[PDB]
Amino acid sequence: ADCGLRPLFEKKSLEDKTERELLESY
Amino acid sequence: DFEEIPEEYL
Amino acid sequence: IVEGSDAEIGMSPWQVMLFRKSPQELLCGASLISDRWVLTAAHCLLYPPWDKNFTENDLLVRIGKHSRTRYERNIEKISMLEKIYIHPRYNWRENLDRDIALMKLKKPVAFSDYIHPVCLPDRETAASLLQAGYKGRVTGWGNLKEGQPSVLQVVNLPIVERPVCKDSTRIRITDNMFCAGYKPDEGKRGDACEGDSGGPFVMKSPFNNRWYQMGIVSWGEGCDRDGKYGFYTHVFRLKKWIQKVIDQFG
Ligand SMILES: CN[C@H](Cc1ccccc1)C(=O)N1CCC[C@H]1C(=O)NC[C@H]1CC[C@H](N)CC1
Repeated sequence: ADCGLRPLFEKKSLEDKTERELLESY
Repeated sequence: DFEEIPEEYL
Repeated sequence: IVEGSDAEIGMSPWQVMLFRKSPQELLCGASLISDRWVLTAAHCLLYPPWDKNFTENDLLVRIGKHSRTRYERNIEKISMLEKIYIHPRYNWRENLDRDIALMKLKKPVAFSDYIHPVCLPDRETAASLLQAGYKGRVTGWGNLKEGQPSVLQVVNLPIVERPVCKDSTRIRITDNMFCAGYKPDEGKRGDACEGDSGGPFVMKSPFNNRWYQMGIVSWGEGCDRDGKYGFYTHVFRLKKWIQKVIDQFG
């Protein structure tokens, strides 16, 4: 149901410092 | 160097 | 983790530390996939060559942690195990094929800002994301070199072509394994190292914004050696056993 959505990041629309590196490779 | 955990959990 | 950096607070709320009671020490990483279930590598619990065979009373699960050694009062939650399930076909005699184990917690952990389960991939998610060149993320409190860090470390690593994985080792690779790491000529580096065993290799789906656990830190030869790669348990390929165990046991 709510898996994989982080309280301090996705739920607040905040990105961590390197997850864009991940998405840029997809 | 681990800190002592609360005895209860042991 | 070799050549990673300090994690941000709440960045991997599924990271679990497997902690030995006596002597009190970090055994392995692990991941929280529901309020009652933890996933790790089977070699974290059973590996007869080195006489390792831990049962439920030997261990504690510590969830919500950031600091490796401190008891994070009011943040972390410690749990005892009810039952350990190792894949009946885990191959500790040869190449650690099917390196995977589930741990049933004694009581549900309550989620919080620092404690939250990762998703397990379905076929479509695995098919879209587990492609050569795509990066995933490994986290852990393990060795920084082939000292130990004060806080959780994190590194982003590219999945590698199965030919290249196969040509880097003499150990037999199976379809239940994938390898990841930078090539010796890519400039960037990084790897899991001792104490990171059992921890999560995760990827963020660009379709629905969720983090999925694609692998488990399983084996390698050394840490961050050139021309060598980290090998991970392929979680989707073993998902039918996972589902079978959770709905046959709670
Ligand atoms: C150190 N090398 C062995 C190689 C091996 C692989 C498969 C079967 C037998 C031997 C190993 O990885 N392991 C021997 C049994 C357990 C496992 C291990 O140590 N895994 C931990 C890894 C953490 C990350 C590090 N880069 C590599 C070792």
